[PDB]
Order: sequence, then structure tokens, then C-alpha cells
Amino acid sequence: DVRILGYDPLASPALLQVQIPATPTSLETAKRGRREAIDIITGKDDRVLVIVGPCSIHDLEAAQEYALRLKKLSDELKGDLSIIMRAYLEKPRTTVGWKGLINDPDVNNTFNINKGLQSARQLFVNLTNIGLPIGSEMLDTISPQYLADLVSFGAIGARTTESQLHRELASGLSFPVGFKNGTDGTLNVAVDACQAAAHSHHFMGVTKHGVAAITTTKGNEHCFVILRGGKKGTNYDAKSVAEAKAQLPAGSNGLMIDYSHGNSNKDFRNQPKVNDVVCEQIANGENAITGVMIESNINEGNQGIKYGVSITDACIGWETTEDVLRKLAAAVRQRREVNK
Amino acid sequence: EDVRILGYDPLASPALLQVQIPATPTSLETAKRGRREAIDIITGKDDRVLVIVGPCSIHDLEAAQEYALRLKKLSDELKGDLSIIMRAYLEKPRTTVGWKGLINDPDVNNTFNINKGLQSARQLFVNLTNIGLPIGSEMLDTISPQYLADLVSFGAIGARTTESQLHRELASGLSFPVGFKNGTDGTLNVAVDACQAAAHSHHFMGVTKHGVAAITTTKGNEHCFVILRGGKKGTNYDAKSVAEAKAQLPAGSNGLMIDYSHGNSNKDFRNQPKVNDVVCEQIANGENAITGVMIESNINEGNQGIPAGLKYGVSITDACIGWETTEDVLRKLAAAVRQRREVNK
Ligand SMILES: [Mn+2]
Ligand SMILES: [Mn+2]
Repeated sequence: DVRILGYDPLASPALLQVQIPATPTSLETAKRGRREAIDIITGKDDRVLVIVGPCSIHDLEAAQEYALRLKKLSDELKGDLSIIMRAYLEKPRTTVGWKGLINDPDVNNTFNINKGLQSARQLFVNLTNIGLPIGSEMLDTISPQYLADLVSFGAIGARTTESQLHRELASGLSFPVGFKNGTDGTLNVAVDACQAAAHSHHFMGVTKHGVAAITTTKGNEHCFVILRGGKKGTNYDAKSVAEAKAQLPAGSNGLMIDYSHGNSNKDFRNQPKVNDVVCEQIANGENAITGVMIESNINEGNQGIKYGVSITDACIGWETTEDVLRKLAAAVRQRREVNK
Repeated sequence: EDVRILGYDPLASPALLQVQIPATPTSLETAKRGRREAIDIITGKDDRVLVIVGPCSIHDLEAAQEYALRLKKLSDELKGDLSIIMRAYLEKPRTTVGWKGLINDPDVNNTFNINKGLQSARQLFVNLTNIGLPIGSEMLDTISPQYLADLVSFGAIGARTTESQLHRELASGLSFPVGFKNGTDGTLNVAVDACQAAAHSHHFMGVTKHGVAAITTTKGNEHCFVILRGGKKGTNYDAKSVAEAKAQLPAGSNGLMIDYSHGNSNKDFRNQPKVNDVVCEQIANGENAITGVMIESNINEGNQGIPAGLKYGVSITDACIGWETTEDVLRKLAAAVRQRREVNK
């Protein structure tokens, strides 16, 4: 163990669940978010599933203010959209950099992971307690034990969609999982991931009491592809969606399109333009698009190391978010008309 | 919660398996020797080539022992020129599903007896190193290295997990050199990024020798290096891909390793000796950035499906070159190493 500096004690998932209990509203909300998201990706419901909110959460109170606005918009638009807030705790870096709330909640390289996990669960409880479902990237394979009861959607990021460990993980999660296409912009690895996660897996994993055991999973048939561009180009357009559909196996779930990341070409101000392009497909009868993902915050833009502004990727601001989501809802309505 | 968890089965702790299947003094010295030689070669202290050679995966301990005996004998002959580490790969990343290796399902019949897999794996690693033959394996699982690390001289992160922050974190705490493969699309940037990330100290949740989760702090691993293994945009073992790979290395970079198989073989194990010819030509001509090579090699060539009913010493995963071809390839590689010395004086 020449490269292990040490091991510091860790509260067990079960312990944290008792110390920071979910409310009845919190649990009911998480269940509802899962039902609603399942109905949309499997084509039972004709609304669009929207995963919308910050790139990352670094500020609990700001996240709560944002949740309150989004919960109100979600009440306004619920005939047409099912909204789940991005409450992303874990951030994959290109090389190194802030990994998120769990890993370093004080954002100052002290890495108080126990406090991160307490802040993470108190956050998840606080958001779901106002009746808003939340979603997060499942990067760490141990973290979900601490938080899964509160979560209605999980994302596997572009850099881990190929990882057999993350496909294993997804195969045992109690909620829908969106696998992002690879960083090269092609979808094959995400389709492979969905198939893989749909099978039963055996692997070593951590229990609620914090010990390693052999886990057997059931297989997760609520996995879907998220289109998020990449080096081969953006993939939110009708030609990219036609190629995507051409590649889907029998049994596939609906596609989600991420407006941000590679689909925004390094410019958050592109997300409303992606929205216009996606809305046009939907409004003209595209039924394979069942989800969108949007990086949105109280205030727009980003910053390196200001209230309600991202410290990771740049987001559209609140007012733009309203306009984007109202436009999406209307495209949903128009699609109902086409389908009559 | 746990609606897609069918159950948890008990697992022996790493410490417990370490006591039940102890490493011999020879095993431990061999693992340490293998790390020293590999460090010396990737950091440019020694002018031999590091060779990671052997089966795609191990599914048969006795065939693995016979392969190891022939390999050790060859390694004694060519040790002036080549530092050889056996591939004893226990964990196999699949395109979708399929046999994941000896740990996951050692009986190869979907019974998934992971306790027996871990015992077979560790017994295997002790058997190989106990003849003085150092071993390597892909570090796919972030928990299994606790069972096995005291015996390992080289760790690989597969193309499919080079971008994964968990695997960069893992590598940053392993006591041996780690090779990151370029991505499946054939580009190198993600491997260079993985090496830089693994060289840093990380804090993450991990499993201890006693089998409980705790927060791990690593030191960072300065012995990570890039393995060129081709991919969708084409093969990358030739002199121009090598020059373009050297152009992207940051200051402080370790030497490059070229994988003859996988993406650099174009769907055909018969191409491994042809990649050898091209690689040898660069080495013999003075290329000092190429410090390692990787070869998928078994007692017999080709591969076979799973029909108990398996033919002896044939791969049940990727196709390999057979033993005879291997001896030829390595002899020729040794020759190129000697020629390089002549060019460098
Ligand atoms: Mn982002
Ligand atoms: Mn292979």
C-alpha cells in the first residue's frame, strides 16, 4: 500500500438515512418522478421528460431558491412536461478539478466527504420535500447507497457510458437511467450500455451497512440514450435523430436530447437554439424524442474560483429557462395535434 | 430502493483471502522485481523493452501454468534485452454482455461463484509469480485489487475505462505502474489526460482490506503511461502516429507502449507479427520513445466459443497468436533492442 496515504472513517449509508430521514413527501415525490419518467420514455405518456437545472450544486440555499421557481413552473406546465431538477453532486473532470458537493463540499481542497454526504442528503431531502423530483449523475458506484431512495433519474456521463462498472451499477438502480453518447459523438456505446444494463449482473458492491458483498441485480429496462454531441459534431437535428433511430434495437426506449455540452458547441447561449430545432421536430410529429436535458441556473453564465451562477459549465438563466420550457410545452401540444 | 437488487451474498474480505492463500517469499520478490524493472524501463533508466505478453484472459489455471513455464524459460534467454511480464487477465470488459472472466464466473457456466473466482485468481497469481515470472492484469473492478495487488507488477486500464474518473482515482493509489489505453475511437488525448489525473492525489470512498467502505486518500501515481491500441479512426503503431503521440506528451511523460493486438490488429490475430515488424523497425532505427509493447499470446492460436467442452490452451475471449509465433516475435524484438543500443552510442 505504498500509494495509500490513509483511510478515514465513513458513516454507513444506513446511518445517514437515519440521521437525515426522508419525509413522506420526499419519498412520494421520488416515486412519482420515477413513474412519470418511466411512462414517458416507454411511450405510455405523450408529455416530454425534462431534466433541467444547474450543471452542479455548490450552494444549497441557491439550489433551494431555484427549486422553488422550477416547482412553480412545473405546476404551470405539467399537462405537457414532466420536470425533474438536475441536482448533480458528482462531476467528472477532464483531468483534475472540483469533483462536486460530496467530494469537497467546502470547495477548498479539504475533501470532507462525510460532510459532503450529509449536505448531499439534506439537499436531496429539502428539494424533494417541496414536491420536486431530482436527478443526478451516478459517477461514484458507492454514493447511490446513501441517496437512491430520494432520486427519480440517474445519468451515466459520456466518459463512463463505456464502463462495465457503470452498466453493472445502472442494472441495479430503482429508477430510469440515461446513458450519454460517447465523447466522440457516436451513439453505439450508449446503445451497448442500455442493452448491458438491461441484463442481470453479479459483482462486488457496498451494502447499506458499508461492507463489501456480492450484489445480484435484476437488470434495468428503463435505460435510454441521451444525445449530447461530441467530436463528430452536434446530434440534436433531424438527420442526427433519424440516424439515431436507425440504430436502435427492438425494445428501445425514447431518445433524450441534451441541449448543452457538445450540443451547445462550447456556448451556453446555444441551448435556446437547440430548443428551437428540437421543438420543430416534436411539433411536426417526431415521437422518438421523449426527453430533453438543459443546463439552467438562477443566473446565466459561469465563473471560475457571485450568487446563483455556475462554478462548472455555463447555464442559461432563469428567465431564459421559462421561455425555453414554455416553448417546449407548446411543441408538445402541437405534436398531440399531429398524432390525432 | 433495492427493487432491482435481487440479493447480497457474503464475500471473504481481502485480508482473509490473503491469509488463506499466502504469497511465498519468491512470489513477493518477483512482484517487486517486476515493478522495479518496469519503472526503470518506462522512466528511461533502462534501455530494454517492457513486454506485457500472454492470453487475452485466463480461464484454466493449468494451461496458464504451462504457458508461464515456456514464457519464463524465454524470459531467461532474452533478459539482456526484454523485461517480460505475463498477462494474467482476470476481468474482461464486454461490448454488451458475455463472460467477464475468472473472478466473476470461474466455472464459465453462469454460476457466478465470485468467492471461488477470487480464490482461483489469487491461487493463480501466487502460482505464476512463484516461478519468478512477474504478472499483469487489467484493473477493471475497483474492489478486487485489494485481494490481489501484493502480487501484481503491472496494471492496465482498458480503452473503455480510460476516461472514467473512478479508474483514474484507482490508478492513483496502486503500488505499481499503470498503462492507460487510448480510447476506442483511436485518439490519444483521453489517455494522456488519465495519466495526468492519476498522477495526482485523490480522496474517494473505497473498500479496505477488512471489506468495509472508508474514505481513501492516495498519493498519486507517477508511473502511468499511454498504451497505443488503435481504434475506429485507424491503427497507431507506425512512425507517424508515434511522432504525433510524442507531440502531445506533456513534460514529465513516461515512455509509450504499443499494443500489437485489439485495434492495432484490425480484427485479425495474424496481424500481431506485422505490427511487430513495424515496431521493431522504429526501435532498431533509434526510436527511444517506444519503451513497451503488448502481445495477446496463448499456447495455441485463434479462439473458440463456449460450447468442459473447451479445447486446451485456446482463448475463449480475443484471438491470440500461438506460442511458436510468440517466440519468433519476441526474438525479433530482442534483436531490435540490441540494434537500438548500437544506434544510441
Ligand atoms: Mn455540465
Ligand atoms: Mn483482448
